[PDB]
Parts: sequence; C-alpha cells; structure tokens
Amino acid sequence: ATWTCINQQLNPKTNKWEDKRLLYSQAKAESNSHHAPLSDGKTGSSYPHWFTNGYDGNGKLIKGRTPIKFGKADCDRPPKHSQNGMGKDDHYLLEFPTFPDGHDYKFDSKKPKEDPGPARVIYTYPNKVFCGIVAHQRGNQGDLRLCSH
RNA sequence: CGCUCCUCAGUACGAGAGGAACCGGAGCG
Ligand SMILES: [K+]
Ligand SMILES: [K+]
Ligand SMILES: [K+]
Repeated sequence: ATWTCINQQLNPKTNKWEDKRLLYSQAKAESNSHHAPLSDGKTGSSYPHWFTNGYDGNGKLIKGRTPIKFGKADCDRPPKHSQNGMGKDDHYLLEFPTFPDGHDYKFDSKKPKEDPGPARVIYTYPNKVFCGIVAHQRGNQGDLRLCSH
C-alpha cells in the first residue's frame, strides 16, 4: 500500500519551515524491516530498536500515555521487554527508519550517522509483523504519530 | 586542571521519545 505522512521540514533547499506530505510504500517499508537485523539497537545507528509505544518492560502503560491506535492485535497487545530485548519469551514493537524512496537504512554507521528522517516502520518482535508507519510531526525528533493511509 | 577531536559506546543507564563518564590517543591553554 502507501502511507501518507505529514511533517514540518526546514527544506534546506529553502530554509523555512515547510509542511511536507511524505508518501511511503507499505511494501517497501516491510522490505526495509526484513533486510534490517532483528536486534535491539546494539548497532552503530542504534536501529532497529524498541518502540515502547507508551509502555514499559512489563506491559503496564506509563503515566499520561496513550498507545498508537494500531488496529491489528499484537501491535496493540501490551508488550513484554527484557533488558537485551532478546528475552527468550519477549514480544514487543521495533522501529526502524523508512523513506519514501524506500531504500534500506545504513543501520550501522554512527560517525557519521545516516540521518534516519522523520518516519519509521513499526513491526512486531520477533515475527516482524508490520504494524504501521509513524513519523515525527516536526523534523526528525519529538513525539511519534501514526500516519494515514 | 580547562577546552576541541578520536575512543570508550550507541555501551552503562533510560523510556518525555533519549544517552553519559573514567582509562587511553591527537592538540591548544
Ligand atoms: K537499549
Ligand atoms: K569524551
Ligand atoms: K580522556
């Protein structure tokens, strides 16, 4: 499919704060999460890595929080995250950068860190069940939000 | 001792969405 993500970017090809409308191919996003390692950010970029989605390692939900209205089960099922993330029983949401040109992220180069952009593909652990494509509202930082489609 | 860079380490430690230090290396005061 294809997800529409809205984001405010300071179009360096201008400088000003512009309201871009990015379109992502669900197919390509999934491809991304597959070519991506199945670990909890112990890579140079730090991706992919756990997306708490408002939760804690227990499955209990953090104060003043509200999970992403994902839809499909699993994705909305309180996670279970244990330290290395590699809990022989754990199950949680991972996040990885995804881009409109749906190229695979250089997950291992810190210094210099390939800019991860505003969007990420969220998929289950350890089955990589695509959940959705969320993105920051302003720039490539801040609070994540589930885009439309 | 102070500052820049590497490294430590995307580690430790986090979960307001991130993220140190000590040791060590290069340099300036
Ligand atoms: K971690
Ligand atoms: K340092
Ligand atoms: K040092």
